[PDB]
Amino acid sequence: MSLQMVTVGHNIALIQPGFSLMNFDGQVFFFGQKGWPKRSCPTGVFHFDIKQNHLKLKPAIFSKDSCYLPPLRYPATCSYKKHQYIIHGGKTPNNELSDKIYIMSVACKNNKKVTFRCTEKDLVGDVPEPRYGHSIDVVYSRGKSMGVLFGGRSYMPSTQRTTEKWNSVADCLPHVFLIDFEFGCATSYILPELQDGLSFHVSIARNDTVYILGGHSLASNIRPANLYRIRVDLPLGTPAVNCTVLPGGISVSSAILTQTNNDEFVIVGGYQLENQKRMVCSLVSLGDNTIEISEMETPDWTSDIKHSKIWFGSNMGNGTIFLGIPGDNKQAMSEAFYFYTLRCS
Amino acid sequence: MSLQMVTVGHNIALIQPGFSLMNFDGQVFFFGQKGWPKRSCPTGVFHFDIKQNHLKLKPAIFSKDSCYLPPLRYPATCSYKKHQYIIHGGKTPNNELSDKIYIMSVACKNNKKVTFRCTEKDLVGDVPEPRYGHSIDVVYSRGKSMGVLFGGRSYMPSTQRTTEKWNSVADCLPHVFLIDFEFGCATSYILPELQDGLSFHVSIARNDTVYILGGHSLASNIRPANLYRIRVDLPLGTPAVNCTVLPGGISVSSAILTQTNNDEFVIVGGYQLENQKRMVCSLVSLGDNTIEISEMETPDWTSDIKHSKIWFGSNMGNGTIFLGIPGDNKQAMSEAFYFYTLRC
Amino acid sequence: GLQPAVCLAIRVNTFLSCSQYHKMYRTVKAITGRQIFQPLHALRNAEKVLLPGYHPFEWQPPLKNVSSRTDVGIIDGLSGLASSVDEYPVDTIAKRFRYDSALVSALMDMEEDILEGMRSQDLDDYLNGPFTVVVKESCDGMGDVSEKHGSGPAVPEKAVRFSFTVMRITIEHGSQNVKVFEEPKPNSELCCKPLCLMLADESDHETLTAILSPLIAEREAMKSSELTLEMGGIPRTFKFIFRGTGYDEKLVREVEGLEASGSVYICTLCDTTRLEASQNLVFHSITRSHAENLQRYEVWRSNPYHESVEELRDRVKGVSAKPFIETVPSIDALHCDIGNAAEFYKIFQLEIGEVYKHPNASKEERKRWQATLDKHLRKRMNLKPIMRMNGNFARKLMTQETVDAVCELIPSEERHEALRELMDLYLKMKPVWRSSCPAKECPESLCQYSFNSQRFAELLSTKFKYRYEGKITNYFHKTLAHVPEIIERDGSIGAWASEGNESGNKLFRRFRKMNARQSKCYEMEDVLKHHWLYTSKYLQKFMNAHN
Amino acid sequence: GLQPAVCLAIRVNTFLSCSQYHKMYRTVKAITGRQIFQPLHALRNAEKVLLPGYHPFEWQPPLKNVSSRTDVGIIDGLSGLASSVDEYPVDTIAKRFRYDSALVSALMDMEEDILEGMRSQDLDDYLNGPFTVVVKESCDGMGDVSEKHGSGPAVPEKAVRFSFTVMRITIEHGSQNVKVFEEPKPNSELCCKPLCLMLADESDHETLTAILSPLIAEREAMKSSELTLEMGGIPRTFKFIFRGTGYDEKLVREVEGLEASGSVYICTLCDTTRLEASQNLVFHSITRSHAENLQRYEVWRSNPYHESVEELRDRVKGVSAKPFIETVPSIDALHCDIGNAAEFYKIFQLEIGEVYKHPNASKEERKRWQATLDKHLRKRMNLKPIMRMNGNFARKLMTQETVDAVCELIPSEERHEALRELMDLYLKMKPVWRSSCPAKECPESLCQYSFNSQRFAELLSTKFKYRYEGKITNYFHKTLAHVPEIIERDGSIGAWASEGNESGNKLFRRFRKMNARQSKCYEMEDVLKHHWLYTSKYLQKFMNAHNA
DNA sequence: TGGATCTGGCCTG
DNA sequence: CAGGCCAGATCCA
DNA sequence: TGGATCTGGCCTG
DNA sequence: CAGGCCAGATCCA
DNA sequence: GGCTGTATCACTGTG
DNA sequence: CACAGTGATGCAAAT
DNA sequence: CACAGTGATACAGCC
DNA sequence: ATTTGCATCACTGTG
Ligand SMILES: [Ca+2]
Ligand SMILES: [Ca+2]
Ligand SMILES: [Zn+2]
Ligand SMILES: [Zn+2]
Repeated sequence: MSLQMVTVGHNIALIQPGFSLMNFDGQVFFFGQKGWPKRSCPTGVFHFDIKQNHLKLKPAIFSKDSCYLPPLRYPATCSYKKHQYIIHGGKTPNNELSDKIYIMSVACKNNKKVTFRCTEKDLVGDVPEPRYGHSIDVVYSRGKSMGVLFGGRSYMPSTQRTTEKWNSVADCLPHVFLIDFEFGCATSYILPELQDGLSFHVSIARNDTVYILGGHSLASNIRPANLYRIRVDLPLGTPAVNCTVLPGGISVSSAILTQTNNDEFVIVGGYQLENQKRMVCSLVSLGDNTIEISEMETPDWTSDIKHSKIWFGSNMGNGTIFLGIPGDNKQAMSEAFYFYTLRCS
Repeated sequence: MSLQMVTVGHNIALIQPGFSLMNFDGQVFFFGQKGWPKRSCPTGVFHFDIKQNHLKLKPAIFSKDSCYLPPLRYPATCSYKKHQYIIHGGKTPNNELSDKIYIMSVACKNNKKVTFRCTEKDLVGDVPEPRYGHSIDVVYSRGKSMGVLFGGRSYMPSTQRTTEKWNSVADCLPHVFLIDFEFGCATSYILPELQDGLSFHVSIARNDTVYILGGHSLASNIRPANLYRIRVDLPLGTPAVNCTVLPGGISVSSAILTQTNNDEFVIVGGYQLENQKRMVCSLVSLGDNTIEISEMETPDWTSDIKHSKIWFGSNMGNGTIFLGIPGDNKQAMSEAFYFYTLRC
Repeated sequence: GLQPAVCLAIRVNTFLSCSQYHKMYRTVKAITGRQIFQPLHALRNAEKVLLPGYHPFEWQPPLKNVSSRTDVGIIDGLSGLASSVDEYPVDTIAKRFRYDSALVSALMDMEEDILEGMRSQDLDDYLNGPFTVVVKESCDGMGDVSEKHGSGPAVPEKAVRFSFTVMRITIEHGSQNVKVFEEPKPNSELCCKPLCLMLADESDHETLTAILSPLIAEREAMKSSELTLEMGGIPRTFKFIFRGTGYDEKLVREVEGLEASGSVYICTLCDTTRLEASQNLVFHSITRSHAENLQRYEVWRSNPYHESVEELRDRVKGVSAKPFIETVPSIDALHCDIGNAAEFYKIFQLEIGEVYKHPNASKEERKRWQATLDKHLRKRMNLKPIMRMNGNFARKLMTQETVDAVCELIPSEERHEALRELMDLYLKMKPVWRSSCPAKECPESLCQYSFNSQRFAELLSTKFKYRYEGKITNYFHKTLAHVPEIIERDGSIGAWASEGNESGNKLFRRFRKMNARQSKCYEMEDVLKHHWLYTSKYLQKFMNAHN
Repeated sequence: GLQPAVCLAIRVNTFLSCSQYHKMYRTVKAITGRQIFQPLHALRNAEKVLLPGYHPFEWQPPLKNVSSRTDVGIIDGLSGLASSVDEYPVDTIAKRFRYDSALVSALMDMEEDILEGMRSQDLDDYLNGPFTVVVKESCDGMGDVSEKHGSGPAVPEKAVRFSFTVMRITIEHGSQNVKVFEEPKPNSELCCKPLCLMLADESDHETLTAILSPLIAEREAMKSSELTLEMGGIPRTFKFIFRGTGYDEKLVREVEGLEASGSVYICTLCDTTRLEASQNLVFHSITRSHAENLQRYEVWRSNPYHESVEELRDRVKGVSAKPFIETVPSIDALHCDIGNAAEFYKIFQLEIGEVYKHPNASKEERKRWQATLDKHLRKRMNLKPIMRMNGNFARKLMTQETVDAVCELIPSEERHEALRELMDLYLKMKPVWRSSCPAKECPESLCQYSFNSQRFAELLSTKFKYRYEGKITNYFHKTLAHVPEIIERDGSIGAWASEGNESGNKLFRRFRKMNARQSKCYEMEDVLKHHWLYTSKYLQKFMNAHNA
């Protein structure tokens, strides 16, 4: 729980709330910049390197067969295990939602340089509507791998959308979707245990189950302290999904999850109410069929973090969490965002 | 006739038109800064130094018995010959004329360190009225040295001054004043050959004669091409002054004088008309009882000088003139003036 | 007398605030005894008539994704953008009209003017043919607007305004089309009707797109529909044509996909690179559009041919973004003039030092040339040096007396002649793209514009060899290539400039501090309302009572 | 039918320009029929009465070094300064009124106010006793004014304004003098009458003195004379007392022959060093004056005791220049507020990071303290960060709410209580040198000012040794040492401040942009005339006729 | 090793 | 954000 | 010795 | 004066 | 009942 | 060829 | 305690 | 013998 200051070079005006950090064999990268890609880095991905508390963003080129994907502002992050990386949905800089699926991998690597491979796929069947703030995970049941998707936030349908409330958003349906990455097919599933919409939640994966906990429901403007376990099996026939409500959950939205130890996760950040801001950390003790959430010591927060409104961040992968605090300079620019790093054992 | 540019330090905003350069044993100094003396240099005099065409205005301290003098804007400078420097008249930063004579000399010198001695001198008798733009010289007649003074520009008399025309100026009377430095006495003389006022002229001195030429008369708003020779003798009785009008003079005002060779001077700079500016240099050759003004080659002036309207300068002493050209930046600060050096 | 409409017209067009008008009315009543000026409540009651959201209108077919209400006025520019803490923060204040309601109110403001124009053409008065209205939309960012204190978001110190003008209104009579309504001063502040006032930065793309998306949606919905309006006791139908010419180069490039403002690709109308533009400079054709930009962005995103970054950029011709506003490929005359005159300014500075003889020079020498040029201009034409160059400076600097004065600083008679002929060629070029009706104002200058173009290009290539091989500026490429094609496509270039938008920016600056309420949450609405009132022909004609 | 005087009053007070008024007049005439308003030529003819140079007057004894003509209006501010190429270059444009003409115009404007005051004071009406007038002169340099095009000198981008206002008028009756006139809003823009507008740098002493010398000459000429003016059918005499208070610290230092602002001798009222001010900070006395400064400059120039630079500076107490403008020693309330509030801002910045435990700090740490203070100040008091601090910021930061907000960031409680009590002391001390009359509305505060100042000094010297050990601000020195003495000497502090001069400075830009010819040779004449018309009191009561 | 020489801090604007 | 004064860290013959 | 890394120039504002 | 792109001088493993 | 008048709200702007 | 000011001055037209 | 706005809103006043 | 209207002059201001 060590909080340490980190500085940024001449690219500090490129990080906004909602970015995504990807880890490839011990190297963490950056995605989701501000504005459309420039001539300095047409690809849009960056080399997120922190050495001696200094963050330098270097461009990373793409492969010849890669797709130059737009900078998404709030996608769903998954880490397929040949180590790939899957993102679905998000917001383009022109503020339209994308229903497209992207797969990222390292095409070829040499000394200190890497070329990525962005691949475009098309989903068929009960394809989810364009949305953002959702979560996607992968399960490994009976030797078959399949992705899972849950609801989020999306614009109003094309038949009930007006220009006065053009940017108004509504929570998606509680439906749970199974995505088959190798075949690009999706099947809808309605679960009676899920009745209200949920967005900006955190997801924890295991061998054959996904633990969704926390989040915000826009219909009632509440942050429920719920916890669902979604278990999926893959027989020869059609897949079967079951959701079980478990007690002892927490109430948080837009929290940050990291990979501390095997079968050990911790949740940092988030918001409890509109003006209330999450100061505590919850340790998730994974298990075979048991879940235990415990609260550890609060990290030594600084005055700037304690007296702010928002922070945003992602997971570095190596037990490190990178969060930033907005500043009041703006007109002076430069120090438009104050960034921090956090270590979990 | 070589023209080079000199850069400046951080005291560029300290030089204004009407400054005076002071020479002692081959070292040139500065006087007549901008504004009242600051704490960076309370004395007001500066070490005017040039190495590789760079200006560094170092301060120069004063002696314990010296008198701290205001920065004068248009004084009358003379180099008395045991080497001192005579200054009389001028304009204070608050725009009042001064009728006091200050005498400057090197009190003591260290390794690249000079301490001056400013002495206040009081004049009795026919003391000249406060003025500026005039000229002062010294003559040596049969073992006696006496200073000569000519008219200039001065404010209107106290009985005819109106706040509407408060800053209006009128030329002084052509009365020639003989001031004796060691006694502090002045005697006025009226010369029939001198009828109109004269100001911003150049003075050339010799053993017992002074050559005044050029200058602007404000009464007629003209610049006469005159050349007067003034002779002074010092018998046992009262001194006798005779003025003779000579031909071949030039018509220039606010010109710069420097000495190139013994019994040899040159006129550089000045004005011909209100908007006409002096592009030619007149080489004057002196003699025992003769004068001769000749025109030398025109130095290669730059476009900035040729297309300007004003320059100002003084004499370094070692055949060098330090003239400046105003810049058009002003608001961008720093380079408010552009400076040049000329070698004779 | 002095009916409330006339009193409101006086108060608006004399730049009188509500408090000052109240003082004048109170003192006039107290002195004269009578009630000459109407009270403020009567003024507001007459005000509600001219504001959008008072007249009944019907769309057929109904607009897609647009409400059918006819009583909507000032609405939040965020358009329901949720300011929840859990998502992207918003730090903008925006107030806007519904664009269809604004069009209806603007059309009914000039109701009697359209009647008079249609009468003067020997047509009937009750004719209800489908009118064809062309609207020029202008958007321009601003800077150095002071942020106010008080509660609210951390609003930046920049402003972006959206406005539109009604230029020409035509009715289909017989077989041909007759011109009914004519704008006499297209570049005036009295015709640039504001639409949306957002207090944000044009550099920021997310907030700009979020705020201007509903307006573009309404425009797209209305581009394929007709409007029925009760005009002068007889229902009439309207169809609209939209022209996005009121943008500058930077805004155009950052909107419709193009990258930066200075790069390998220079023009926003053709796919020409900088090097071959400098090489040819005379022969070109307009190729870029909005659908083409969308297709190019789709190709860039999909990468169908499996190409590397360099050749992919070559294939897409610099388009690496998704366009979201349809911009007409025209030239902004004001900024073209500013850029051309600034470049001739620096050419004068560069010719002072005889660089054609001395290829290498120091920054001190460059500053020397700058100072000499500035001092000589101040001495001769009484100008002053300005950090950023404006239109008045451009107009004063581009005269033959300019080269006459500068030639006193350069010794070469050959350079004198070259600069003089360059000035003459540019002065012959200028009225073609600065006149509001070149076909009836300068046909002699219009006919030989191409020949002047080859002469100008040859002079730049030969006599100014030291600067114009391997590069040439955006606006010179535009002027020497695309002007005749634009002038035959449209009819004029200066009538479709941003002079009216700049004058509206000045009016906004005055109104934000002189006659608007001082609070962060309810000042954009007041400024928008007062500007809409000030740009009303019905109130304007009350100051022209001479007949 | 409206009178030309009423029409001019409307056109002037409602901030209407000539073109807008002309088009309003033409449209009103064309629509209503009968002519309600009056033509621009009628308004122009009706405005020459108010401008100076129309009313006859006679000085006795005649003023020295000034013409006796009584028909002079706008005259050149250069006062016939030599503009030839052989002289010192001039780059300034200035238009000015004659001081006596402006004063007689103001007196004839306030004629009816004086008569009403005499009627209300239970005195007679045709009394012609020696009326005594107290006039406050304020000067201020301006910046960020853009020079125009056109022929003329290389004018600077700075402006200097000279204005005067009339505060008190008294007449002697028997053994006492009555108090017949008072300005209800001494700090308003409607009372400061412009006198001389110039475009010169404030730091350019040469042109500053060149343009301001005739005004000082006229002031000294009329300081010891009698003015006979025809007033309401009976000739009456007038005496004048001149008080120059609307000068900020920089102007006082420059025109009084003092050093720069930093220096060692900090105060313009007492000759005490910065160290001595930080050692005592309470007990002092006013000792500087114009005559004393002149004598000290004479001593500096003469050097009669044969002393070196440091000894001569110690003897002359920093006077190394000749003063040319006589300014009464006082405190400018607006700039005092600004400086004290900025010092409080720095105190808060230091107290956030606990400098009393960390004497060594870095630029990054201080910048972070700046950022967090700005963020929390915005959050709580709705204040945006500003690089140069205004007076509204000072007023809104001189509250208990903002100190509570700052204490929400200080972990310790001792610092909380120290800041709370210090802020309370400052808020108790403030109303004495800010109220227009502090002997009537703040008697208890005036009486307790000395004890509060002593408590403030002790609290600083004890609890804030990291900021005020061996160094303290000259404005704190003034506020803690000289305020009660200035109150006793004058009667009020704040009524003589430069708030009215600042408001006139605000009006200057508006007049230059809207109600003046856009030429380099007429703009200042037009601005001066229009500002005089606006500040005239005969055109203001016509807009208040609804209360009659 | 003791004055020059930048250099940051502080005061008013 | 400039301008001026002063205490402090280098520094060089 | 062949790409990284600043860096000045130039285009629009 | 601020941002973005490009040709050019260092430069380092 | 209806027209007219005035207080109130959180701010600005020259500093 | 941006267009609406900016105000003092002067001469022609109206009562 | 600088002071004159700045416009919409709502309630009091008077015929 | 007045009073009133309109052109003229070199400029500004948003760029
Ligand atoms: Ca613009
Ligand atoms: Ca000031
Ligand atoms: Zn092109
Ligand atoms: Zn003191």
